Amino acid sequence: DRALSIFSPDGHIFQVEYALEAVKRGTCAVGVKGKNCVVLGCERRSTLKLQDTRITPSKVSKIDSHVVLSFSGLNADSRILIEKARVEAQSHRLTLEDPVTVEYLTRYVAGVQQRYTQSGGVRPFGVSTLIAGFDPRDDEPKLYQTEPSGIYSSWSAQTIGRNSKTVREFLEKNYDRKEPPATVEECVKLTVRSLLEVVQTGAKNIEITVVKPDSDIVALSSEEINQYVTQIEQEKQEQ
Amino acid sequence: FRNNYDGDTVTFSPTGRLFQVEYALEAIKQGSVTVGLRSNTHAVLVALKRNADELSSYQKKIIKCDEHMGLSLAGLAPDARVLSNYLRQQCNYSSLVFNRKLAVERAGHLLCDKAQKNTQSYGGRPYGVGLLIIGYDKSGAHLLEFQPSGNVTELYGTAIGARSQGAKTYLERTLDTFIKIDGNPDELIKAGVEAISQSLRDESLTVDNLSIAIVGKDTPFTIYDGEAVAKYI
Amino acid sequence: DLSNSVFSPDGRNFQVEYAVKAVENGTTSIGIKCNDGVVFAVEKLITSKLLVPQKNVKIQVVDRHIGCVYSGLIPDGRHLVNRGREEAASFKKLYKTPIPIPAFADRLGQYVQAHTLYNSVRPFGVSTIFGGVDKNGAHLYMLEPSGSYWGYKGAATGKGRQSAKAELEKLVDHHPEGLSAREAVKQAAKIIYLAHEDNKEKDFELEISWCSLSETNGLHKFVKGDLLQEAIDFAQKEIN
Amino acid sequence: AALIQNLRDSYTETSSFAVIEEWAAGTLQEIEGIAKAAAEAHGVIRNSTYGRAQAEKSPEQLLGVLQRYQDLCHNVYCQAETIRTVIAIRIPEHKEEDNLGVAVQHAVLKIIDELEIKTLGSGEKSGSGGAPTPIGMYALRESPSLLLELRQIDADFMLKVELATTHLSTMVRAVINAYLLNWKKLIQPRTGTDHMVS
Amino acid sequence: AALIQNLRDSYTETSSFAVIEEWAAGTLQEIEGIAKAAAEAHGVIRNSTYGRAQAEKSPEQLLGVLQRYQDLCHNVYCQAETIRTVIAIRIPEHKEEDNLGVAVQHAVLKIIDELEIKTLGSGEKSGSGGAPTPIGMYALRESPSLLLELRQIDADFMLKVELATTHLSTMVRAVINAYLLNWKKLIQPRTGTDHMVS
Amino acid sequence: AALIQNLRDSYTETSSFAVIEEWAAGTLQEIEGIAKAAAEAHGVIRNSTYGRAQAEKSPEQLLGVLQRYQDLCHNVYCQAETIRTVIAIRIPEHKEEDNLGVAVQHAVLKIIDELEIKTLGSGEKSGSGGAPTPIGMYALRESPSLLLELRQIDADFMLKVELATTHLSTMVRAVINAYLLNWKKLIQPRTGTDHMVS
Amino acid sequence: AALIQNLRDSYTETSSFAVIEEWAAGTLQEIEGIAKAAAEAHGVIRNSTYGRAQAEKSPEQLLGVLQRYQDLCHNVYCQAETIRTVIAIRIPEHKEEDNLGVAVQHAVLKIIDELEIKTLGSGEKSGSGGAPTPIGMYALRESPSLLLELRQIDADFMLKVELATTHLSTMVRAVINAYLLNWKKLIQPRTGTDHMVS
Amino acid sequence: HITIFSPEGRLYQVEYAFKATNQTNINSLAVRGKDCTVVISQKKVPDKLLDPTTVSYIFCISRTIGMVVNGPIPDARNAALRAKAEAAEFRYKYGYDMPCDVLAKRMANLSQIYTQRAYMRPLGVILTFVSVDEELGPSIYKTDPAGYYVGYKATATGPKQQEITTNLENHFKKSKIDHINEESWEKVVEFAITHMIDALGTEFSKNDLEVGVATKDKFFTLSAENIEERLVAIAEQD
Amino acid sequence: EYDRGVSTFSPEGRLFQVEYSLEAIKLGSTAIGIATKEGVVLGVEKRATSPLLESDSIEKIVEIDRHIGCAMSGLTADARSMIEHARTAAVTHNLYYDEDINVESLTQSVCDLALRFGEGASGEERLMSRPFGVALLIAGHDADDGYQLFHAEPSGTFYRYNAKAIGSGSEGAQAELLNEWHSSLTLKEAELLVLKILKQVMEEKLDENNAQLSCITKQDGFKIYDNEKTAELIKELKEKEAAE
Ligand SMILES: [Mg+2]
Repeated sequence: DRALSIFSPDGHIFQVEYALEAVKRGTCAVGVKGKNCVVLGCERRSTLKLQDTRITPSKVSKIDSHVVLSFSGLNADSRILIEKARVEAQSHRLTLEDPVTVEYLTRYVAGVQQRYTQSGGVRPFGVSTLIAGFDPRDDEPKLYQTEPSGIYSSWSAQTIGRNSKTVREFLEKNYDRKEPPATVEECVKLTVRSLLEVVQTGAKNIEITVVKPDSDIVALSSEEINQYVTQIEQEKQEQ
Repeated sequence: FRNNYDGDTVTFSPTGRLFQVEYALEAIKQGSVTVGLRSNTHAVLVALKRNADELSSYQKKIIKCDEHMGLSLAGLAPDARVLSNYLRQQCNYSSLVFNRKLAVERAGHLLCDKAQKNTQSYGGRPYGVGLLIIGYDKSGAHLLEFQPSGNVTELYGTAIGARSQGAKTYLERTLDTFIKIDGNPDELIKAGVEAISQSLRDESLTVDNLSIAIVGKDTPFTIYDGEAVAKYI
Repeated sequence: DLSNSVFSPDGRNFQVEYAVKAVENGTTSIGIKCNDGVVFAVEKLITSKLLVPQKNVKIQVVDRHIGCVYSGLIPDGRHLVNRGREEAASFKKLYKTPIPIPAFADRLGQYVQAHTLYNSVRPFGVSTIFGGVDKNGAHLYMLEPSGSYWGYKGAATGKGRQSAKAELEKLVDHHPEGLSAREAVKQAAKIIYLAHEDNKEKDFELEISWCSLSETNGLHKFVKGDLLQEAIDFAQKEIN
Repeated sequence: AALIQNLRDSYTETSSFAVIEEWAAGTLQEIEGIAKAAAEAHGVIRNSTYGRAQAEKSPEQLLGVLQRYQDLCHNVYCQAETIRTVIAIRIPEHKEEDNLGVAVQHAVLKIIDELEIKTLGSGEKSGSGGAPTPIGMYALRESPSLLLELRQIDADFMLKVELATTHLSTMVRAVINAYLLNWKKLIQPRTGTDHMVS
Repeated sequence: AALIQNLRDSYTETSSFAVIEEWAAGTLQEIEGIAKAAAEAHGVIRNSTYGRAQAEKSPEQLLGVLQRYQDLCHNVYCQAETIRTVIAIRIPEHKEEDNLGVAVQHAVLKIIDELEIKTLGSGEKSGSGGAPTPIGMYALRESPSLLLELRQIDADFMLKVELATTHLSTMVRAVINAYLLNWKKLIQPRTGTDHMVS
Repeated sequence: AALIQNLRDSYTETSSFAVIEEWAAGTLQEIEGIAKAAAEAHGVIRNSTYGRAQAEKSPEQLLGVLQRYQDLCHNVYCQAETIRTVIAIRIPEHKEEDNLGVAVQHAVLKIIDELEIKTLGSGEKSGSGGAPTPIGMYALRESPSLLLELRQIDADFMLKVELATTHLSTMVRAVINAYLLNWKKLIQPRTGTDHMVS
Repeated sequence: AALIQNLRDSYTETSSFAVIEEWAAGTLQEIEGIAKAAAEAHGVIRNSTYGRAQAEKSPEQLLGVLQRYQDLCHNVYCQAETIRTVIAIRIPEHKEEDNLGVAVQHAVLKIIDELEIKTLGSGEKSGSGGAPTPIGMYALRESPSLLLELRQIDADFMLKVELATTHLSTMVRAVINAYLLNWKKLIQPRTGTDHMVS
Repeated sequence: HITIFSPEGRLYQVEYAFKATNQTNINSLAVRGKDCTVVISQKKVPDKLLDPTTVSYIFCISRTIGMVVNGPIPDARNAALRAKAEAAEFRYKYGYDMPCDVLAKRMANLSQIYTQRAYMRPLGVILTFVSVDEELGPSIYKTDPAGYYVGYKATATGPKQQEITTNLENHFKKSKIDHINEESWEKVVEFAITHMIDALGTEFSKNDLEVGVATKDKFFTLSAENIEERLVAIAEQD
Repeated sequence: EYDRGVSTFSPEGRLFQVEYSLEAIKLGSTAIGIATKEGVVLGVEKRATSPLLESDSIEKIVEIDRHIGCAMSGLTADARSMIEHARTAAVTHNLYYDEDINVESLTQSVCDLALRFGEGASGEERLMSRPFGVALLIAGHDADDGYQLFHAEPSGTFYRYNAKAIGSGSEGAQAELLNEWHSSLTLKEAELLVLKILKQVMEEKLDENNAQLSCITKQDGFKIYDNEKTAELIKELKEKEAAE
C-alpha cells in the first residue's frame, strides 16, 4: 500500500513517511540558542573539489534582515521553498507594515510543504528545515523546525539530516534545559563541538552563521571557525 | 472466486447489473430501523434513534424541509443531510418564485433525477441512505419510499433498516384499519409505534430511543423529542 | 471488454450489449401507430398491497403532443426524458411550431449516441418507445442503448417482447389499413395481459395513453376513466 | 466451404440435448442400481467380519459383487463419454470474445472429466481383487496373522465397494444438477443477435 | 423445461439443512466415540512398551482397536459424503456474478474434502496392520533386534491410532464451526431480490 | 438458530487462550526435556565412534534414547493439535472483508502445521531404528566393511536424534514467539465496532 | 500480559548478534578446516587412481576422511541452527506493513535453509560409504570389471568429498556476506519511530 | 488495446474499428455518369414490424451532395449530422456551396484529430460521398474511420468488396475510359444494378434495394416506386 | 485486499478507506473530555520525543473562541486545517449575527467540512482526495443547552458526550469513564478524574511536561491551565491513592 493519497490498514500515508527518508540521505544541520543568540551549524559535502570556491552555494540563507533558515535533503527542492518564503516575508510587511513573526513564517512554510501532500499529481518536498531569528522589537531567541509532512515545532536546539540521531544524543546531555548557554562565544563553542562528531576533522566542512536581535546577522569565516576547533581539541586533550 | 464487474458505478455486469449500487442498498440494510405510514388526514414517521456508546447521544434520523414535509433515513448521516438539504432548496425555490407549496410526487422526481447522476458517471459513488418521506399537499396525504438507485415509490406505509421486515408485515396486515384513521393523530401513531416495536430484539424502546414525526390537515410538520413522546411508550 | 469506449478484436462494444441485456430484464412496454395518432401501454408491477393504485406513472408526455414510455433502468429513462424535454421546449421557442416527431428521435438518438463514445460515462440502460402527430401524420419509434432507433408500426421491449411481437404481427395483416383509434386501445389492453404471464404469481396494474386528432385532438392524453375500464374487460374476455 | 459445413452439420445433427436428456434421465433412476450395489457389499462385510478362519478356495458371492460393480463403471463411463461428445462438437471458433458461453462448456467438461477419472481407479479392481490373493493364497505353507490377512483382504475389498459407491452417487447427482442448470449455454454458447448495433 | 425443473426439484427436496443439522449434531456427541478410541490405544501402548519379549501369535486386543477405528472412519466418511451431497445440489448456474455465495460453497467443500482424505490414509490400516507382520512373523528363524521389531510393530501401530484420533477430533470440530457459520449462504447462494432496480 | 449458536458456543467455551497459554508456558520449560534429549545422544556417539567392533546383540542404551525421543514427539504433537483446535474453532464466516484477522490465523496454522510435519519424519524412527538392523544383523555370515556398517547404523541413528532435536528446539521457540505476538487477532479476528458510521 | 512479555523477553535475551557474530567469526577461520578436508581427499584419489588391483579388506585412511567430513557437517549444521534460532525469535507480529524488514529475515532464512539442506545429502555418506561395498565386497566369487568397480567405489567416494567440500566453502562464504550486510534489519525489522506524524 | 502506438506502430483500435464498419451487412457501390452520378446499396428489411420509409443508409447532406455509408446506423447518423452542418456553416462563412472532395477532407481531418488527441472513440463507419461540382464534375470520394479519404472513379463498400470491384475493373479495362459512357441516369442506374446482380449471384425485388443519383445540382434519393421501373427497363434488354 | 480505494464500496456496503483513517487517530496520544454541570474539562497526554522540544509547542489543546476549546488526536497537519476553518467559521458567524455560535452548530460546520471530498466529482468539485486523519474534542457552552461536549469523526458524523476519550488508550479510559461518570460531578472532581485515567493508561511517570490540561466555563471562558495549577493538582491526586 505505497502510492499515497490512500491509507494503510493501520492508518499510514507511507509516501509522506518515505519522503522523510530523503532528508536523512542529505547533508546535516543543527541549531542552538542562548538568552541572546541562536547559532546555526551545518556541514559541507566537500566531495568533488575542482570547482570555484567563490560563488558556489552555502546552506544558511537569510529570509529577511532578522531571520534565516537552513535545511537538509534535496537542494533541487530547498531552493524553491526559500524563494517562496522570502516573497511572503515581504507580502506581509507590505500589507501589514509590521515585519514578520518567526512563528508565522514557519507556519507559512509548513503550509506549503503541507500543500504538496493533498492533491493527487504532486509530490512532497524532500526537505526538512531549521528556522531561527528574533521577532520584531523582541529579545527572546526563537528556534523552529519544519519537516516534509507539514508539522512545525519549536526546539531549544535540534538537528536534522544524516547522523542526526547521534549528535542529538550528544546535545541531549550537554544543553542545559534549566539555563541556556549564556555567552555567544561559548554558545558557538557548543554547536561546533557537537558537529565534530560527523565532520571528520577540518573546519573546512563546518559552516557557522550567527544571529542576534535587531536584525543583526553574520556568517562566519574559516579561521574564526578554526580558532574554535583549536580551543576545543585543546580541552579534549586536557579532558 | 472472482468478480471484475464490480469496479466503478460505471460498469455493467454481463447480465445488466450495477453491483456498486447494489452494495449501497446493503449499507441501507445495516443502519437503524424506521417507519412511515399514511391515511387521509395525516402521515407519520417513527424511528429508532441508535446511540454509539452508553455515555453518548442517540443519532437522530428525522428532518423537516418545510411546514408540510419531511423524512426519515436509514444509513449514512452525511449522504442523507445532503439530499435533505438539496431538498430544502427545491421547496424554497417554489415558494418564493411561484408561492406554491411543493407537491410530494414531484419531490420524489427530483430525488430520483438527483441520485440518478451518480450511477452514470465515473469518479463518484452512490448515496448510502434510504428515505421515507411524508407530506400533505393539495392531493391530501402522501408517503414515499426512496432508494439510492433513484427509485421513488408512493406507498401507504413501510419500514427500512435492519430487521425492517417484521414491521412491513405488521403493516401489510393492519392496513385495512389505519388507512381509515382520519381525524385522529394519536391513533395513527400508537399504530405506527406497534408496527415498529414489532421489530426490536436488543430491547424495548425508551424515551431516549424513541422519536416521532407527523404532518397533516392542520398539523404542520412537527417532531417529538424524548420525554415529549413519553406517552406513546 | 470492460470499458465503454473500446472495441473488440472484430469491432464490438460489449458494454452496450449488457446495456441491452438490462433493458430486456425489466418490465415490458409497447406502442401502436393506428388510424391517426398512437397508443402506448406499460407494465407497472404491484409487488405488495401497500402500493397506491393509479399512482406511480411510468409514462410521460413531452410538450403537449408526444406520448412516451420505456423500460429497463427506470432512473435512466427519467433522465433521458428531461433532455428530450429541454430540446423540445428550446426548439419550440425558436421555430414556434411544435417539434416534428421525425427529428425528435434524432435529438435523443444523438444524446443516447454520445454515451457510447467516452469511457467516463455509462451507456443508456433503457429501450424507449414513443410517438405523436403533426401535419404529416402520426409516427412511432423505438430507441435502444446503442442509440439506433427506427420507425415501427408498433413496438415492444422489456421482459416478454415476443408475446406482443407475434401479437403485433397479426394485426398488420387483418387490418393492413391501420386499426381503429378506439379498438387500438382495447386491443393494446389485451396485448399486455398476454405478455405479463411471467410475473403471473405477482399481480399488476396496466397504464395506457394515446394520441389522435379525432380522439385526443392533436394532443397526448392519459387513457384513464371509463374507456380505460372497458378496454380492460375487453382484454379480460379474450384472456381465455 | 459448401462441403465443409455439411460435415460440422451432420455431426452436431447426431447427438443433442435430446440425447443428453436421456443420460440425465437415465442416470437419474439408475442411481437405484448404485443405492443397491451399496447395500450388497454391506451385508457382506458382516460375514467376513464374522465368519471365523478357514482353509481357502475363492468366494463366489464376492466376485458376484465386483462383477456387478465393474459392470456399472463400464455403463457410466460410456454414458459420460456420450455427454462429453455432445459438447466437444459445440465448441465455437476460438477467439477472445463471447467467451462467457465457452467458459461454461469448459467448466462442465472438467467436472464430467472428474467423473470419468473416478470410475477408473476402481473400475479395474476385479482383475485386482483376485490379484493380491494369488500372492495371499500362496505361501499356502504357514504368522498366524497371515491367515487373518486373508480374512481382511476379503473385507477390505468389500469396504472399497461400499465406499466407492457412496462417493459415486454424489458425483453423479452433482453432474445431474450442473447440467440441468447450464445446458442451453452448452449448446448455444454465442447468441450473436447483437447485430442490433449495425 | 416443465420436466427439467421437477428433477432438480425432487433432488434438492431429499436432503437439506434439516439433513445436515443432524450430522453436525450427530458428529457433535459422537466425538465421545473418538475421545474413547483414544484412551483405549493409550492404555495399550504401555503393555507393549512393557510386556517383555515373546514367541508370537496374533494379539486379540489390538485388532479390537483397529476394527473399532476402521469402523469409525467408515461412519464419518459416509456422513461427510452426505453433507457433500447436500451442497453440490445447490451449486447455481455458472456465471461471473453473485459469486460471493458460490465461493463459500467451494471453500467449505475443500475443507470437507480434506476431512475425507484424512480418513483414507489410515482408514485401511487394519488390512495393513497385519500386512507387515506376516513378513515380520515370518523369518520365524532368527538379529535379536528382529524380536524387538515385533514389539514395536505392535506399539507403533497403537501410536498411529492415538495420533490419527487426536488430529481427527480437530478436523471434525473445525468442520462443525465452519458449517454453523456459513450454511444459509450454502443453501441460498444468490438471493436475486435486487430487482428493486427494475 | 437458537440451538445452532449453542453448539458453536459450548465448543469455543471449552478451549481458549487460557488453554493455549499453558502450551506456550508448558512447551516453554519443557525445552529442557529436549536440551537433554540432546546431550544424551551426544555422549553416545563417542562410544560408537570408539568402541571397536563386536559380535552383535541389541544395544539397550540406544533404545533408551529412541524411546525417550519418540516419547517426546508424541507429547508435542498432541499439544500442538490442541493449539490447532483452539484456532480452527475461531475461523469466522467466510467472506471478502475483515480478512486481516483471518489471514493471521492461517499464517500461524501453516507454521504450526510445519511443526507437526517435522515430528513425523522421525517420530517413528524406533520401529525403523531396529528396522534396517534385522537386515544388517542378518547376513550373519560374512565385506569387513559390513561389520563397520553396523558400527555406523548405530552412530548414524544417534546423530539423527541430536540433529532432529537441535532443529526442533528452534521450531518450538519460533512458534512460541509467533503466538505471543498475534494471538488476540487469532481469537478476535473481526472487531465489527465500525458501526460508528451507521 | 505481564507474564506474556517476560517469556518473549528472556528468550530473545539468550541469543543475539552477540551470539551470531561468533558463527560468522567462528565459521570465518574454520573454513581452513574445510580448505584442509579438501587437500586430503585429493592426495587420496591419486593412490586409488594408481594403486593397481587387490584382494580386499576395508581401507583405514578412507574412513579417516569420511569421519572427518561427516564430523564437519555436524558442527556446521548445529552452528547454522543457532543463527536460525536467533532470527525466528525476532519475527514480528504478522501484518501487511513494515514488511520491508520482515522480508529480509525470510530471504536470509531461505539461504541458511539451503546451507542446511546441502549438509544433508552428504552428511550421511559414511554409513553409505561402506553401504555399497558390502554388496561390492560380497560376490567375493568372480566380470574382471567388478574388481575395478571396487577400485572405483573407493575413488568415486573420494571425489564426492573433494567436490562437496568445494561447493560448501562457497555456500558458507555467501552466507557470511549476506548476514554481514543486512543483520541490523534482521534484529530491528520495524523501527516504528514514524510517530512523528501524530 | 487503447489509443496509442503498438510496438510496430499500428494502434489496432483503428484497425478493429474497420471490421465493425463492414459488420453491419449491406453492400454499397458507386459509379460516375457523364452529367450524373450513382450509388447502389442494399435495403434488407428483416423485422416485419418496421417501416421501410424509416430505413436507409443514404441521406441528403446538401442541395447537391448525398452520402452513403456502409456502417452501423447510430454512428452514421452522427457523421451525417456534423458533415451536414459543416457545409451549412461553410456556404455561410464563404459565399459558395461546398464541393464533394472538400467535405471529405475536414471529414477525414476530423476523424484524424479525434484519433490523435483521444477526445472520443472513432466512429465505425465508412462514408461514401457523391455529387457533381462545376469544377471537377462527377465527383466521388470516400472516407474511413482511420481518418483518411481519397478518390474513386467508381467504388464499393461491403462484406463482399472485391467481387463488386473486379467486375467493374474488367468492365473498365475494356470500356477503357475512367467512367460510364451514357447520357441518361435511368440508363446508368440500370447499368449498375446490372453489374451488381451479376456480382452477387442474387436477385432483388422493388424494395430489396437502395439507390441514389447526383445530378446537375439537384441530388435526390431514389424512392420505392421509380426504383422498380428500372428493373422493368433492365429485364428484356439483358 | 481488493476493495481498498476511497469511493469504493465493499460488497457488505462498507468504506474501508474511511475506516482506516480512524485507525490513524488511534496512534495519537490520548485526550479526555468530561462535562459537568459546573464546567467542561479537556486533558491530554503529551509524550515528547526529546527533552529539547518545548512542550507548549505541541498544540494538542487549542482555543477556538472565548466560549469554545478543543483537543485533537492523530494527524497534526490535518488538525491545523480543521482548527483554522473552525476558528474562521466562528468569527464569521459573529460578524453576521452579533452573537455566539451554538457549539453543535459549530461542530456541524466542521463535520460539514470533513465529508466534502470527491474523486473526479460525479457533480460537486471537492479539491482534497481522502478523509481526515484526525478527530476532535470540541467543548464549549452556549446559553440554550448550557455546557456541551462533542466528538468529531472524519466520517462526517458526530455525537454528544458526557465524557469521552480519543487517542492511544481509547478503551483504557472509556471503560474507566464508563463507570466513574455521574451528573453531580463538580469541576474540581472532574479534573482529578481526567488526571487519574491519564496516569493509569498513560505511559510514563505523570507530570506537567507529559500532560497538558485545560477547561472552560460560563464565567471565564476557555482557559489552558498553566504548569503550576496542573503540578499541584497532581499532588492532590497521587496523595489520595495512598489511602483509598
Ligand atoms: Mg476514451
